[PDB]
This record gives sequence, C-alpha cells and structure tokens, in this order.
Amino acid sequence: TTIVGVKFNNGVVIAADTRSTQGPIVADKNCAKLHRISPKIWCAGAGTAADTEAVTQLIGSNIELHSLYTSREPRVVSALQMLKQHLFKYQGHIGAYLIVAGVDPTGSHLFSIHAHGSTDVGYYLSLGSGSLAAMAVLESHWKQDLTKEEAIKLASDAIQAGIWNDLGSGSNVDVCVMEIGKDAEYLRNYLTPNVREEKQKSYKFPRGTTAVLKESIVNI
Amino acid sequence: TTFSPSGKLGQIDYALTAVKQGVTSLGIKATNGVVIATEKKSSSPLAMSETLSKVSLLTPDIGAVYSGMGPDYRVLVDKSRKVAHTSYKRIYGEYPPTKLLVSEVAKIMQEATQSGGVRPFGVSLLIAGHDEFNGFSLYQVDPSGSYFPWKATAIGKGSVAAKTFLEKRWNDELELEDAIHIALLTLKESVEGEFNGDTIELAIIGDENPDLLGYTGIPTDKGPRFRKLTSQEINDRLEAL
Amino acid sequence: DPSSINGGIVVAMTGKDCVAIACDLRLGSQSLGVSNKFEKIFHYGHVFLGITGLATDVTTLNEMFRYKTNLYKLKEERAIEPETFTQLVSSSLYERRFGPYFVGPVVAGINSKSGKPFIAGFDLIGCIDEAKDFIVSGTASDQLFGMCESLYEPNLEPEDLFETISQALLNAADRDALSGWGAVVYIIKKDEVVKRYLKMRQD
Amino acid sequence: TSIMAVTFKDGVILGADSRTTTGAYIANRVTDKLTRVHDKIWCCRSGSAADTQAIADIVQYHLELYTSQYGTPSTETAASVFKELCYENKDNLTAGIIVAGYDDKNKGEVYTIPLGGSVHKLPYAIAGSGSTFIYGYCDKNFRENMSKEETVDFIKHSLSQAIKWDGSSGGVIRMVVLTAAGVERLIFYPDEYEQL
Amino acid sequence: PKFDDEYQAQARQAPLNPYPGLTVTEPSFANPAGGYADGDLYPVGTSHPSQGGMIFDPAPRREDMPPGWMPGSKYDEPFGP
Amino acid sequence: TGYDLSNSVFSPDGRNFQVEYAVKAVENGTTSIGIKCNDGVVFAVEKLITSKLLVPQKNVKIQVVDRHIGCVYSGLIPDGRHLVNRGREEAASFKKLYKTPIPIPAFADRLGQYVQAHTLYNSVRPFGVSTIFGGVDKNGAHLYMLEPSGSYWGYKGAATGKGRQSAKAELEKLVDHHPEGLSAREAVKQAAKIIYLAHEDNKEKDFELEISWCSLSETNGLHKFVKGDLLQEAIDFAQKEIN
Amino acid sequence: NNYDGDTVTFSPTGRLFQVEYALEAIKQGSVTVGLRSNTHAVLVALKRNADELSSYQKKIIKCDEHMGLSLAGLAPDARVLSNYLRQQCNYSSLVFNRKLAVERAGHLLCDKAQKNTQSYGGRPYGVGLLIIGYDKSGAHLLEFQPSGNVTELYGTAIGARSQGAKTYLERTLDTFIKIDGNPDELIKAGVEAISQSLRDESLTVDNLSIAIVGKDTPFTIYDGEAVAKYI
Amino acid sequence: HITIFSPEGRLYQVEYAFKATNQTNINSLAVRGKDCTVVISQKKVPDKLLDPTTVSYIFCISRTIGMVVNGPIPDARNAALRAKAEAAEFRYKYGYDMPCDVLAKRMANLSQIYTQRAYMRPLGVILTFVSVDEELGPSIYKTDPAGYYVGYKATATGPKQQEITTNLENHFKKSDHINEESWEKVVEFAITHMIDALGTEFSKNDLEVGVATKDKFFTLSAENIEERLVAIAE
Amino acid sequence: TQQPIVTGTSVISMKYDNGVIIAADNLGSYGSLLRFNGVERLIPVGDNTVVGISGDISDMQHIERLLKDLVTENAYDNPLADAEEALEPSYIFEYLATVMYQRRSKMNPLWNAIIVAGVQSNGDQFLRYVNLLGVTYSSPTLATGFGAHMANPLLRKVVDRESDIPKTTVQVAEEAIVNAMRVLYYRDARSSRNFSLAIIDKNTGLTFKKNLQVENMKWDFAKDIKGYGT
Amino acid sequence: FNPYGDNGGTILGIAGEDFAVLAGDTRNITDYSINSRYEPKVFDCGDNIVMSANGFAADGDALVKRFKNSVKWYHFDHNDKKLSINSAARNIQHLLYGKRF
Repeated sequence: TTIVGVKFNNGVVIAADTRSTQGPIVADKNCAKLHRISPKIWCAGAGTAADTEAVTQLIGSNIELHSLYTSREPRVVSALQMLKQHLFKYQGHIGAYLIVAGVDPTGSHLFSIHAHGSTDVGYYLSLGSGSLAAMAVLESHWKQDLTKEEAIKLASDAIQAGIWNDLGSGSNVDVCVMEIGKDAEYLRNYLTPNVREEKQKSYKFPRGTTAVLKESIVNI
Repeated sequence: TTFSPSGKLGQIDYALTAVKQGVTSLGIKATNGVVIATEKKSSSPLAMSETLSKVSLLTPDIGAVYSGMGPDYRVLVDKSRKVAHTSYKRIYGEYPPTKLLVSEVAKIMQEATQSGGVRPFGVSLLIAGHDEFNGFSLYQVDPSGSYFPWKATAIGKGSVAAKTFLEKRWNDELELEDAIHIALLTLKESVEGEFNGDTIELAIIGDENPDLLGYTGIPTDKGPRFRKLTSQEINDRLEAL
Repeated sequence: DPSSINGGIVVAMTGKDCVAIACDLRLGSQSLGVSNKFEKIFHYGHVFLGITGLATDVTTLNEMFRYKTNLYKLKEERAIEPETFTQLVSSSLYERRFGPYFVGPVVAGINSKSGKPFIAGFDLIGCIDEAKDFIVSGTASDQLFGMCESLYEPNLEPEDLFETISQALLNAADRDALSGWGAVVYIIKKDEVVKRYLKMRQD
Repeated sequence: TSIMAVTFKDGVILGADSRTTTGAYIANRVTDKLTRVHDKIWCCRSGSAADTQAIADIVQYHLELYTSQYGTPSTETAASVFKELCYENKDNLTAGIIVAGYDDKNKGEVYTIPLGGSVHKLPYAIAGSGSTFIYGYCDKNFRENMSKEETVDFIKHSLSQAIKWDGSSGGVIRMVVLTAAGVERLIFYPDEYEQL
Repeated sequence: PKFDDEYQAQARQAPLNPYPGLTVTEPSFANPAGGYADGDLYPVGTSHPSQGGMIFDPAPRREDMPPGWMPGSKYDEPFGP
Repeated sequence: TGYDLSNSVFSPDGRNFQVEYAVKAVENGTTSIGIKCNDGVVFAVEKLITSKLLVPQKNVKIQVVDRHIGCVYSGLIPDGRHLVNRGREEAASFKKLYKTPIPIPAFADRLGQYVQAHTLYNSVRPFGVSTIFGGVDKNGAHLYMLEPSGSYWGYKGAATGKGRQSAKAELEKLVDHHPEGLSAREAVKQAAKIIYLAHEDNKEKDFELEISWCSLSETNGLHKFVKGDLLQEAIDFAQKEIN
Repeated sequence: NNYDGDTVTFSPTGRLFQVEYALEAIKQGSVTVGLRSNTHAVLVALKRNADELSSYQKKIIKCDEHMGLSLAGLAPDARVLSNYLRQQCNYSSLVFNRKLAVERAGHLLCDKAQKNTQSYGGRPYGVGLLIIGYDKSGAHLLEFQPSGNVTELYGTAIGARSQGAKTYLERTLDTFIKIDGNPDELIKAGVEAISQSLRDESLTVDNLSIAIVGKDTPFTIYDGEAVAKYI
Repeated sequence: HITIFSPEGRLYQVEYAFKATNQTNINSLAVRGKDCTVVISQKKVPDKLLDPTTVSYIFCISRTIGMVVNGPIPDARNAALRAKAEAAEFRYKYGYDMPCDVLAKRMANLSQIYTQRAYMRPLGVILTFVSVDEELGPSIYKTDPAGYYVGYKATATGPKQQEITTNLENHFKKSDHINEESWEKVVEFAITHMIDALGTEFSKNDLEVGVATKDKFFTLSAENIEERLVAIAE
Repeated sequence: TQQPIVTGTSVISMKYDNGVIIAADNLGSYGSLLRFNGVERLIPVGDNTVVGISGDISDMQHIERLLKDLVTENAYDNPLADAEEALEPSYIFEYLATVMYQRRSKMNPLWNAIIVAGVQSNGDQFLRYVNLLGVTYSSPTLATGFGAHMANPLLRKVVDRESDIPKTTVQVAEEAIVNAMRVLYYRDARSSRNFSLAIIDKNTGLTFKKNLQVENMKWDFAKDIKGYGT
Repeated sequence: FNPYGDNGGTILGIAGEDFAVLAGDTRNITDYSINSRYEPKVFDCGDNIVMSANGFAADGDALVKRFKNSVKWYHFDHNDKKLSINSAARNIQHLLYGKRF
C-alpha cells in the first residue's frame, strides 16, 4: 500500500493507490483506500486492513455523534485524540496505522497514527509498503506554500513512484483535496496509468461445453 | 408507574398533561416531502433564542420535533442518536428507517414507563423521516411509548384547533411547498404572540441536498434529506404569504 | 491450519445483469475425504453466501446468519439486500476480532431495488473486498484467481456466465488436492435461481 | 534521541533533537520532543513514543484538574504525577522522562525519571540514546548559575556531540527557555550547530 | 548499540497458539503437563505409551509477526522494508 | 411541617429541613473555638466532666489529620470521628498521588464535598457535627469552619457549640483588640480565656480545657497539643482573667 | 412520633431517637461493674438465668491474654462486636507483632458502631461493652455505647440499676485506684460496688462472674468455685 | 417528596429547587463586550469573623471558562467541582479546550438527570458560564435546576433579577454587545448598572468581578475593584 | 516489577555492645553505568530505627513512602506516640516483611533487600534481614549483595557469635564497618567512594553520618605490575 | 521471576513411649553463603505441641503464622480448650492443600 499526505498553502491533499493484495496475489485492482472520518476529515490506513476499517468506522460514528451533540464541525485533533486513545488501550493489538488529514476551524491538519497509539504532526507523510519510494519524491520536491495544483501533482507523482517501484502498490491513484474555505474534493482514480492489456483471443466457450449432472429451480 | 384500579397507567396521564401544556408543534406529509414546524418561546428578551432549536436531526434522513419538557426532549434526542448509530448503523452500514428509529425511541421512552425509580418522559415527539422502501413517514410518539403514523398531526396546547384545521386543509395531492404553506398558516393561527422567522422554525424531509453533503466526488452518496429552513428562508415565505 | 484442514472452494462472478456463485462439494480432513455433500453455498432470501474454511465455523455462521437475517426480515418486513447483508457479515466477523472464525465468506446477489449484480469477499476478520468482476476464496484461491482472470470478461449473459464460471471452477479444482468431488453452480437472476451440479474428476 | 535539561541562573533551558527513527529509517526528522504539560512545566519524551504520549496526556489531565482544584502546581507535583503513573504501570510502560519547570519560589528545577520510574533532582539531566556519548562532556563542562547565553551554548555543544555520535539523534536542535520573563522557543539548524 | 524505535513499529509479538482463539491448538492444551505423581500412577510414568508430496516445492510464525497480525488475515506492511 | 422525614427533599420554601435539624444537634454540643495567629492557628474545646470516674487528660477530642491539619468539632462526636477518618484518608490519597501535604484549602474542599454528599441522598444521614479545622502550609496558616450542610468559609476566628454566641463576641473583641495579630504564645492563653468565658453560661457542670495549635515558628509547621508548662500558664491566665 | 422509626432521621430538636432507644437496650440489661488500679483492671458481672432449671449467660468475653470485655444488652450484637475486635487485634498481631493498644481498640469499635447510626438499613448495636486490658501503657478500662461513644474510665457500671454501683465507685474513687501490688482488694471493691445494684437478689456462686487483667495477670475469668472466695 | 409528575403535570420538587436559588440573597450580572465578558456579583459577608477572600461564588472552571452560581454555596461548590471535572475530561478526551456552550449543555443534561431519577435531589443552584469562545466569541450561558439552559446577550440573577433585566433591556434597546474598547470599561459599565438598578453604591469589598478574555478568565482583587470604582467616581 | 533497572548495590550492618551500626553507599547504577551518585539508601524511621534498602531504587522510594505513611498513621489518635507506643524496629520490620511476602505471593515482587536495624525500648538491639522472597533472618552482622560475601566475613571476624556483642565497643564496630566499606569499594564494581553511616545507640540515640569518604586506599603497589605473564 | 528458594535446613521428629522429640539445625543458608548461625526452626507451639516448617524459609514463616492464627481462633471459639495433635494435623493439612496449585 502507498499513502501520502501533503499540506499546501491553503489545505492538505491525501492520496493513495488502489491495488489490494492478499499474499502475493492482487485480490482487488481498484480498492478504495481513502476513508471519510468526516466531510472534511479523511484517513487512509495500512497494517491489518480489517482493523483499519473497523477503527475508522468506529471513530467516524463517534465523531458524527459528537458533532451533533456539540453542534460544531469536528476538529481533526478530536479524531486524532480519540483514535490514539482507542489504539493505545489495546496496546497495539489493533495493528492500525493511519495517515489522518483534514480541515477544521483551526486550520489544515495532517497527522499519522501508529498501532501502539503514537502520533506525529507533519507537512508531508507517507505510509505502507511503498512508503520509502513515495517519501523519496516528497523529500525531493516538497516546498513551503505549495499551490493546490502543485500539491496535487506532487502527491500524485509520489504515489506514482510507489506504484512503479513497489510490488505491493499499483493500479490507479486516488486523491482527496481538503481546502480551508470549501468542501473536500474526492478524486476517485485521479490517474489511471495502468490500463488493461487487451486479450489476444476471446476465450468464451460454446454453450454446452460443461457437463451437468442435475438441474433444479430453487424456491427462494 | 403502576396500573390504577381502572386499568390506566397512573403517572402517564400526567405526562400527557405536561405535553398538553407544551407549545404547539406540527407535522404534515406531502406526496414529495414532510414538514415539521413549531414555535419557540423565550425566557427573556435578552436570551439568544437562536441558540436552541426545538427541531433536531436524528439521522440525515430523519428529524424530530416535540412539545413538552425541553430538557427531556434533549436527552431523549441524544439517546436516539446514540441508538441509531450504535445499534443499527454500526451493524448494517446504513441509517435506520423512520419506522425502526421510531421504534427504538418508543422503546427508550417505554422503559421509563415500565421501570421503577424513574418518571416517564414529559414530551411527545413528531419524528419525520424518509426511507427508500417505506417512503416518507411522519410518526407521533407519546410519553407511553405508543407511536402511530399520521398524514398530518399537531401536538401541544394548540393540538385540537390545529388538528381540526389540518383535517380541512390536508389532501392526497399536496406538494412540499403546499405543505409548507399549510403549516405556516396553521402555526400562525396558533401562535398568540409575535410571529416571524425567529419565533417560528421549520424543517423539511424533502429531496436530496448535495449542497449540504460537505464533500464531492462520490456519485453514490446522496446527502441529507433533512434540512432546517433559516430565519431568512422563513421570512421570505412569510413575506410571500 | 484451520482454513486448510477441510479445503473447499467458492467462486462468484457477475454477468451483465445476473450473478453466479459456485462451490465444490468435498469435505475431509486433509488427506481423507469424508463427504461429497458439504454444500458451502447458503442463501437468505435473494442473497447467497458461500463460506470456505473450517467447516465447524461454516456451519456456525450459517446458523448465525439464518438467525440474524430472519430477525431482520421480521422486524424490517423486507428481505436483507446484498449490500446490507455484506455489512452485517462484516460486522459479525469483526465481533470476534481476537477469537475469529477461520472462514472466508463470499456474498453474491442482486439488489432488488436497483437490480444491479453485487458480489463481495472477506478475510477471517471481516475485511470487505467489494469487487465488480469476480470473487474467489478457498484452498484453490490462486488457481481460481488465475483461471477467472483468464476467462472472465464483462457483460456475460447467463448461459455464457454459467459456462465461464463452471469451467473456471472445474479447472481450478482439478489442480487442487483438497478440492473436488463435484461442484454446484448457482445462476441467480432477478426472478429465478438455477442450481446445477457439475460432472468432474472424483479424485 | 538526545534530551537535555540544564538549570541556569535565571531559570532552566530544556533542549532536544528532532530526529525520530524506526530502525535505520528516519520516520520523522523534524519531530518536536518537548511537551508543555503546564504553563511553566515542560517534559521531554524518551523511550516508547506511545507510552510517553499516553503518560503526557494523563499528566496534563491530572495537572489541569490540580490547577483548577488546588491552584498552580509546582514542577515537583508534575514529576510526582509522572512518577506514580510510570511506577504503577512500570511493567507495561517503557518510558523515561525528564521534567523541567520554573516556579518563582524555586526558580528553575529539573527532575529526571529513568526507565525504572524513580525521581531525581539534578542540576542538569541528559536522556536518550545519544546521552551516553556526552556524559563526559556535560560532566566536565557544566557549571552552576550559568548565564542564559552560556547555558544555550553549553546545550548546543552537548547536543551537537550527541547528534554527531548517535545515529538515532539528528535534525534541528530545539530548546525551550523557562524563565520569569516567559517561555522562548529556540531552534538551531544543522549547518549552525555542526560547524561549532 | 541498537537503533531507537520510538513508535514500536518494528516491535514484534509460553509459546504462542499458532491459530488464536482455538483452544484445541493451545500449547498448554495440546501438550499438557503431567501430574506430579504420574510416575507412581502409571508403570513407565507416561499416561500414554506432514505436508508436501513427491515434489519438493522450494506460513509465518506468530511469534515474530507484529502484535496486530492475525494469521491468515489481510495485512499490509506499514513502513515497508 | 412535613417534607422533613427525608434527607433529599426541598420544602416549599426551598429549605432542607433535615439539614437544619442536624444543625440544631450542633447547638447542643460543647463549645469549641479556633483562632488564627500571625504565623499559626490555635484550637481549643470544652470537655465536660460527666463524673469523677473519667480519667483526666486522656479523653482527647481534638484530632490531627496527616501532620499539619488539626480538627475539632462539636455535636455527635462519633460523626466527627467519621469525618476526621475520611479527611485522613483523603489527605493520604493526596500525599500519595502528589507529594506535598494536602493544602488546607484542598482539604477543606475534600471535606466539604464529603459532608455535602451526605445531604444529597435519602439513604444517608447528614453529619451532626460542625467541625473547626485548619493548619499551616506553603501559604501560611488557614482556619476553616464546616457546617452540617457542607458549607464552609475561611475564618479569622471561629466558635461552635452551645456557647458559640459569647465565644463569637469575645473573638470579635479579640481581633479588634489585636489589629497587629496574635502570636502563638499569646493565642494559646487567649483561647484559654475565650473557652473559660464560654463555659460561664454553661457552668452547670465541671469541664476540662484541651488546647492545640500549629505554627510556622513554634512547631515548625506541625500540629501539636498544648502540654505542661505552657498549658498551665494558659490555665492560670484564663482563671485570673475570670477571677 | 414520626421520627422514631429510622436511624437516619434527626428529630426536630436534633435528637437521634433510634440511638437513644439502643441506649434503652442497655438499660434493659443486667449490671456489670468495671474498675482499675494503676496495675490491674477488673470486671464484675451479675449473670442472668432464664429459669431455675437454666444455666446463666456468660457475660465476660475473653479476647486474649491482655484484653477482654463484658456485655450489657443484646448478646448477639456483643458476639458480632467482640469477633470484630478479635479480628482487629489478630490483624495487628500478624501484621506488626504489635499488641493492639486498648485505646486503639476502643476507637476501632467506636468507628464500626458509628456506621450503623448514619446509613439506612443498619440497626444501632443494642449492646454496651466494658473493655479492660493491660499493655505497655498500663491497665485500661473502656465504656462503649451504641451511639459509638467510647470513654476511658477509672470505673463504671452499665445495666439495670447501675446508678447505685456508679455512686459507690465515685465515692470510693480515691481509694481503689491506690490499690497496688495485689488484685484481691480490687476485686473485693468491685464486688462491693456491684452489690449496690441488687434488689430481691444477692450475689451467689452462680450469679457472679469476675475477670481481671494486669501486669502479673493474663486475662482470667473466675466463676463457680473460683469466685466463692469473693462472694 | 420526589421528582415525579403531579396530576397537573408539574414537578413540584424542581419548582422548590428553583426557590432555593434565592436563599443567599445575592444578585449577579453578566454582560458581553465586543472582545470580553464580565461578571458582577454581590459579595455579602454577614459575619466580621469571616475571611472575605474565601467568600466567593465565582469559580474558575478552566483556562477560558468562568462560572457564577446563585443558591447555597455547598451545592454551588459541588457543581463547580463537577464542571471542572467535565472540562478536564473533555480536554483529555477530545484534544482541545472545552467550548463554553458545550459545557453548559453537559451541565444541563446532568441537572436533568436528577430531574428524572428519584434517587437524588436536584441541585438548588443556577449556573452562569462566561467565556470568549475560540469560534463564537463572547458567550454567556445560564443553566437552571430543571436542566434548561440558553445563551444570553446579558444575564442577571438573584432576588432583584427583574430590575437588572429591565435596565439591561432598556440599554440594549437604546443601543448585542457593549461598544467599549477594553475590559475595564465594560467592567465599569456593569458596575454602573448594578449601582443604578439596585440603587446602592458598593464598597470595594461588596463586589466580585470575573473577566473573561482570550485564553484567560480571571477574578479581580479588592484593589482592582477599588480602581474600577474610582474610575466610575471619576 | 520483573527486572531491576536502577539499583543500589549493598548494605552492611552489625550490632555492638550498646546498639547497631549500618552503612550504605550513595550510588545507584543503571546497569554498568554509574548514573546516580546522590541516592540515600539509609532511611531513618525514628530515633530508634533506620532502614537500609538495596535493589531497585524505585521500589526503594516506594518502601520509603510506606515507612513515612507508617510513621504518619501511628500518630493518629495516639497521644503517647512520641515516647511509648511509638514504632519499634520490630513493628517496622514485621510490616515490611508482611508487605514483601505478600508482593512475592502475587508474583509482583519488590526487588529489594531490606535490613531493619535499631534498638527496642527495652534496650535490646534489633537487626533483621528481609529480601524480595520474604526470607527473613537475624544475625549479629548482616549484609546485602556483595556485602554478604565480601563484607560479612570481615564483620564476623569482630562479632562471630552472640557472646561477642558486649565485648564490642562503638569504635571497634565503626572501624570494622569502615574497613568493610573500603574492601567493598576495592572489589565491588557497583560500589562508590561516598557512603552514609548511621549509629543507633541505646543511650545516645541515632547518629547519622552522611557522605563519608572511603579513605586510606592502597594503590602504590600497582606500579610494579607489568601486565599478563612477562 | 522464580518465587521459590531453598534455605538448607534439617528437622527430625522421633516418637516413643512417654515422649516425643523434634530436633533441627539452626543453620540458615542461601546458595553457598551462611545467612545466620542461629535461626531456630523448631518452635514450641503451646498446647504441648512442637512445630517446624523446614524448607523454603519464607513459606515456613507464612505457614507457621497461619497455623498460629488458626489455633488461636480455635481457642477463641472452643472456650480456650487444648488442641489435640490430630486436630492440629488436620488443620495443617487444610492449610497446606488450600494452596494446592
């Protein structure tokens, strides 16, 4: 997996690839990895995938409840605190590693959370098996006060580096742009650099090729 | 809370009396939406009435209004939100339909009606909501936990007059804006004091509102169907009235 | 290994407007084959759930989902849809995060309202693997992935969908030691379901 | 990691490096290891990051409640809370912490809480994997009642050597100066402290 | 001299049950300890008296995988190599 | 009256009648006083000699908490012992979490919360004692008086019990006469005189005077009992001022 | 009145009726006398028999070699309080090798008894106890009452008609406290005091029970033939 | 005798709890400036043996939130301790300083809990929270024993609540926040409303003043009160 | 606690004709790193008792807090607590031993070895040892850690049996203790030059000589050694 | 953490007509070091019984203290009556087996 977060002059952009693998096999070529904790708080996780899903679901539900209770837009730090306390309570057995980015009345925030409950502030972050390849590009090309377009290009290209140079990362690039003044822009399959090679032949079988012993109609 | 010799639950009738002492609240079903309305009283001219909304969101498709004791409504509402998330959405990945959430709220209020050491809630709710399967819905939930669906209904001190007015006005072919017009007229006829966009408040369960979704780029997600009408939106209609 | 002890296969595919889910019938204890009637495909209304892995967990989850889906049907007055059922299965699997069932489920069905084919897969602890083309689980996951990738193509009509899925399952099972003894293929449509038993090698 | 705290004539200067590593990989090269547990009380995190951050949040909660109920705490109260939390969970926890703060009655104070969970007042304290390389330098160069500039230069040189020798220490040298005047953030970049 | 692991990212998890939850594979249940006097209870002191076919092909050990890893679950390495 | 057979009740006037009936129990207790010094606080209490069988100078009624807090009370004596026990364990807990001895204001807060808690539930009786307590901490000397209702204030001088009115009048005259404040040595004798004057309206029975005090100078900040030479000096001073 | 029936209710005058009736419970019981010198402490008890065919109640409970007590009022409450005192002294011995000081024991019983007088559902102990013991600080004698009050005393008498015994003890206070080097005269004074509380009855080898503890005397109870020399 | 419905639908016990709020016989005022919020409350020291510094009803709940209580001081201190615990809990649990109105809401919910469970009596106190919110600016939130709460443009409470309320209403209608430029000016303004409405001139000992400002709520000492009073006399 | 991290090495003590002498160095070592040199491991608990502690320093501070709480709670409702019914060495040792054994039984042991030295009110010397396992014993001389091997023979050469105690004066015992400190400094790698010494005497009470130096070191023979073999 | 040790002591009980003898050495040990020359491990238990709990010293002390408590409670209940040797044996059996694991 390859995630990157990139803060820019007026927001933060979080990007990820879409390949999902079980063992050395590509279980899904177009897995969506960016998850809403809120309309303007988005996360993407590594490690035990099921734990990332369950924990993000829990935190999103609790945060929407709290936002309704307080009648205030969620703070990114609220999600950070709740997530890190929950992960710490289990002493890392939840195994959820996340990059959480979002926008709130206090500004644009980019954090990372580790399974044992430690967190980090950052201006550019990377995660997953492709973390090193993406971080190489981020280090080479990141600068203070990137524009939104430069930020999107930089995040997309770091994810592309992870895609090209890591086996556990591939297919398409998902991008989500959070900006201070307006709604988040989720860009599903922002880049599609890995279109499918065409079949040399159509391997459809003539009907009747299979041998059938019995046939029945099921009363559903 | 125990049966009296006549078979009535003793303290529930007192909760109903407390509800009757509450301010008028309304609900009207159009063919393409639902309106819920209520007047909001003020403790003093200095109090910021805009701080408190008697209408509240339970789920992006469900909204609630009440007549009776306000604090009871507030605690019942956050209990309702908690159950709607923990008990249904945490499992099925979707918000409970109006029928299911109404049932859970009725259960919450009925537990107090069937448990010692606690008095029943002193609020009657009108829970408007929408479903992909049941369609639009409007339910009145009483202190006893008894809930029944209504085409249009009114609760509070103006209950009987508002009900007799709705019985005249309601018809099977109302659109949402006609329902809003009827609700405005009915609630104006029941408000004894000043009537303007700040004393009245409205909410509608209508078509999708992607402008309120807060994010873009997901075609599948639709956005809240519940939305409150701002003071200016209500003033516009009262001026056009 | 609890997942490899009993073997078994499940594969699901989406046609143009229909889905197909198929499984092998072998049940055994590693080397020894015990029964040829352990059907791993269960249905709850119009949604079909195939489960590979430890057979005790397969049966336990069949009972659990029968109970939960019957209660859903009664108190909702409507059958559980494939998406809602997928969420229910995911939540139920994660409930035992630290004591998990050693199973891989596979959901297949057609959403009654939209009429759109739907299939999804899972890991031991409820990682949703929603996919648009086909889902694979069992001891022959590798064989089935390769075979379905080679054969499957979009918008297969029910007859060609049957042929493709049956050939994929047959050729995948013939190369898996712990799978076989016949297979059953369900062809699921908006208004009917066809169950067919395939002839194959009995070794 | 290279943590350091040095009391001086007008208060205490707390300093640290910014490099965090996961094995040989520098997972974060500009991290801030100094934490404000209270207005004039700052702690430094060493050992497990998760344990140190949990302890810091619990101590912030306890000291906020103490401030609201009993008035402003001293550095000693903060370090005592640290001590109780670390000791009652010493088997689970793996955190060593330096607590530095300024109170007018005591001026600058420094307590160090090694991995065992004991409490020690010291004129100065060094912690982290990089401290091992500057025990001799700090011992031979520390002086009582240094001036602010002397203390800043002393901490700069000490952390410079610690960063030079420890692969797990590096990045910018950050310091917080606690004094009656206030709290001052200071940052010194590699080309500044490496050319000493 | 070891490197610092502040996040415990490289932290690795009696012997471990190969398949958690199943007591039938629990080490203390798969191989229970004998009674202190089993030597006097049974004559010889004991209450009691593979994979890969013809082809040489060439799972992880729960004791060196991270705590969050569940055997057979989908897991993505958080930090890479 | 009504509305006074239960503890957790407000009467139509908004009055917790059971708390007031508990207060009336304090009004039947023996007089106890406290006085703040320039650098300390002094406690004194009447001990009525019901009979000659009582062992003199062994049935103590002033109690220490931790080491720097002194407590004295009037009313249902076992209730005061219960309150002092709770205060002791609260001080122990505070000294366990933190390390400084519990500040007198913090201890007063703890005791006020405990006593007020007993006025919340139908299932528990209010405290039948009004307790005078204080001590020395980093911010000098403090003196507090805590009522059955859980209310408490910081006092310059406090008096509770049957003779509370005359003791209060004499404490007012005391603080008026000594605008520059009292020393510990002066205040011991002064409190002895105040207690002796307090008994004069309760003189139907004999009594024993018990005095205690804490000071930065004369105890180095620790609570101690008046004994021997100083005790007798105070007794002669009080009797001379009465004669 | 309406405030009598609950332990957690003050009367309008601030009285706890439910505890004063516990005091009446001791006023129901038979007399037991206690007195001390600087070196010895003595208990004297007039036992009761339900019928001419029935044996007498044991009114002296031995804790251990340095401490013991007597009863007045409800015997089962005495059982409970005495076993709690035993638990406390035993705990002190195990955890500190320390003889539980008699004042410490008195205040522990005070604290335990106070709890019943404040929390609902509990009943005040309808028994009063006289506790004697000898420790590093000399001989002691304590008076315990249901209200929780515990008092250290030279001598006292609790139970029916104990006022005469207390009057005699007050009269002779200056004498019996002087008794030194021998327990005989102290026991004689105790039996003389208890004799003041007898009406239509007299001290006899079966009615009377005597106990003593002191420097040279581990807690011993004299009864039957042993008490014949004092009657 | 307990919090249950009378046949009229009224909770007589809660109504009695309201009446307990006037036992202390002290009045309070809260006003919002452009950038600050101010509290004025009467300090009545009936006994000369009291230490006036310890007689207080204004409470520092957090760095930003101050609270003012009318009613018995034991219940006021219980509520203040509970509010402090809630604020620390929120700061720990959600990672940022507690909003003033959200604290008002949880305190109202907690008070409502007593209004429904017969196990415990309601607190006979009315709480007034004041803050300069991080987002919403100056805030005043009065809370009732019934569990009812609402934000205010200005607030007065106590036996003579109505007179202060009338004066505030007249001032606002003749002019939502006070146009003064510094917190001292608005403190003086509120003191003048206390002087006019109550028809009484206060000594520096009779007044308590709590001023809420960005990242600081603080209570004025006696000499600061004297400064404000002389500025009024100026 | 399962493993000691920061530790104080050794404590020695012996009883002489009128009381007990006990000493301990002021160094707490973090492994082989002589990290903290200002630690005080002799804990007075009265004019008649001093407690020497070894092992984990954090557990030592916990035990010191326990002793402070003992002293505090003994004075409650105890008007005689300052002259009789005061805490004897026996009571302190018994409480400590009970706590140590209980912690052992719960598999959460205090990794300390504690020597409680003092004099009972009857004048009899008290000197007993207790370790993490709850093992307790008394002897005319006691030592902990390397003291049990290095120092203890030296002290036993002075008072080998109970019959030798009345023959041993203050000066003889103090010289023996100081010589034992010098030897332990020579041969114990965890030891320090600075040590504290406390004397409890039935007549003159507790004397507490802090920060003493090891003196009269012998090193001048080292100049003749020329390495291994040749 | 190994919670057990061996303090190297020996005890010896001999019985015959008219008498019973319980003898044991006073040496106390830890590994190869002598802890103390005179630590009695045979105790006069009162009631004309003698007890010893040789072995691991801490457990010996604990068991002896527990038996003292039990016999004293027996005296509390059964009117200070003499405890028999068989009753003591059963008491100690129940003490020992109370910690079977």
